[PDB]
Amino acid sequence: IDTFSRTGPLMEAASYPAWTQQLIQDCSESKRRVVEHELYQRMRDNKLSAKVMRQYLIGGWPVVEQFALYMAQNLTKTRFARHPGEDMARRWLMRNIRVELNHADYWVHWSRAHGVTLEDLQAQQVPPELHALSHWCWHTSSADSLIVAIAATNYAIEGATGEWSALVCSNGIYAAAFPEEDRKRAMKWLKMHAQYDDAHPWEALEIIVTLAGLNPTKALQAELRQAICKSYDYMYLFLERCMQQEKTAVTRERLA
Amino acid sequence: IDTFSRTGPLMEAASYPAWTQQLIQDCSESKRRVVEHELYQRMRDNKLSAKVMRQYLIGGWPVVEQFALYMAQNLTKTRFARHPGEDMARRWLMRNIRVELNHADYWVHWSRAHGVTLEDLQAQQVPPELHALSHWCWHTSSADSLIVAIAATNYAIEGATGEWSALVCSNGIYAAAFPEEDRKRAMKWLKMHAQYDDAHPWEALEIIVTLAGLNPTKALQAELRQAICKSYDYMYLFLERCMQQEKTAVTRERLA
Ligand SMILES: CCCCCCCCC[C@@H](O)CC(=O)O
Ligand SMILES: CCCCCCCCC[C@@H](O)CC(=O)O
Ligand SMILES: [O-][O-]
Ligand SMILES: [O-][O-]
Ligand SMILES: [Fe+3]
Ligand SMILES: [Fe+3]
Repeated sequence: IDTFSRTGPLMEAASYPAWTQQLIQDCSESKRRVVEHELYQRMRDNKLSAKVMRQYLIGGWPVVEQFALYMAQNLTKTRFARHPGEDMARRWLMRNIRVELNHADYWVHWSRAHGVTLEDLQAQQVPPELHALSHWCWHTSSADSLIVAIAATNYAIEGATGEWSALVCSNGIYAAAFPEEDRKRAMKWLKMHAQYDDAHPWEALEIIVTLAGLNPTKALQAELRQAICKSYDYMYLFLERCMQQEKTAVTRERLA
Repeated sequence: IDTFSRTGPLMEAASYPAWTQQLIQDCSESKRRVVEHELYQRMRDNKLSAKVMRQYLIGGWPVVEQFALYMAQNLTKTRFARHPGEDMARRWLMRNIRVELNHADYWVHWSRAHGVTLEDLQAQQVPPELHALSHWCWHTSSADSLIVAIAATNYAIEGATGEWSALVCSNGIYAAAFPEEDRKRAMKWLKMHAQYDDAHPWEALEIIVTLAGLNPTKALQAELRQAICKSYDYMYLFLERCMQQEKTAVTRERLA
């Protein structure tokens, strides 16, 4: 019947089939270059220029603002009792849409701590490299199967985001640099996403595996791999463009 | 600025503008003939034929199964901070999608207590009069503005459903007719919807009023009125067809 049911711990690759473990391996370099990106090492250390911090916060906003909408669009593809993976997806999406309730508000507060206003967020004056991620996310959510779109969003983006947010928070410098009275409100978005035991991406993976089963086609596996790597690669494109702006901003002041 | 902010209690028509009070009045007969329908008086009294009870449970299923999907489709139309009514709608829909988590399961349990299996539900062998409501709900959710689709679903259908479910539960006969060991599980869907102080439709109305403001166009008001009455009128069409089947079923046995 090719039916998957997890036996081992949620948050261990070994609890999933060989093909899923292969998928993780095949996407690992694409993931690594995002979650260990120089931009995040610099942000961790409070080094980023005002220009780049502003571009980061504005550029990230559409994905943040629309994240529960990707989930909604995926929920719209599901039907009750059509497949055990589909029931799992339905329930999870209905629970996790609520989880995001205040997250866009937190991003607005984070932004305001760097002088980025709601008007700035809404204006979206940033380079096109920074918007590609949002366009991909809407396209997959709109047009692809649930399994692929969930892989692109709740697995790839949320998983990477747990890790980069943890890296930003990892040594206390960034947080301690905010004045005490501003810090809790400024840091809230980061703190909500940086939490060592984030079951969310593993829960997403479990849904994907249940949908796909023990023996998915090579074609389906390639579709998943390409969607996951596309999400990472658009995060990488965003980060590379920000670092080009960083090097210019910092060099200008060094030479002045 | 035409901005609406409620001062009075949530669940009183007088807390809303004159146009909203007019809207309620204009839709009142359409509503009444559903919420006081003979079919529900009979169901209350455990009188309905097996044939009709089965048709009711199968026919209602698509709307039940898809209800959180209508909400999802409406959430997809919203954007952060574009309008105060839209922020209200976004937050409410994100909270209330979760509320429906188990409701389709409860309907399956209610159905099974009348010998209607999941297979029966999925097969959807009922007259077309019974499916019209589901087609309307998807069409408005897919194609209409948020305000109109919310009016059609969370206001009209959920409001009427609070009232008809309360009527079915109102004298204890229907519930007491189930064997004790089966009763809690059979009655759960009804009980969850029959609760005297159901703020859900009033919350929906508040969102609609906030979206529309103090002085909506006559055209927008007519769109709301026609959408709300269409939802009621499709419930009425469903109920009228069921009662035609009831009269035939009962008459056949009376004459036998
Ligand atoms: C370079 C990446 C910038 C985009 C990050 C988007 C993270 C989305 C996280 C998701 O949980 C929604 C949210 O809470 O903001
Ligand atoms: C004649 C009406 C039959 C359709 C009733 C649909 C009621 C939908 C209620 C909504 O809360 C979803 C649910 O919980 O089943
Ligand atoms: O996603 O938090
Ligand atoms: O809707 O409960
Ligand atoms: Fe989030
Ligand atoms: Fe419900």
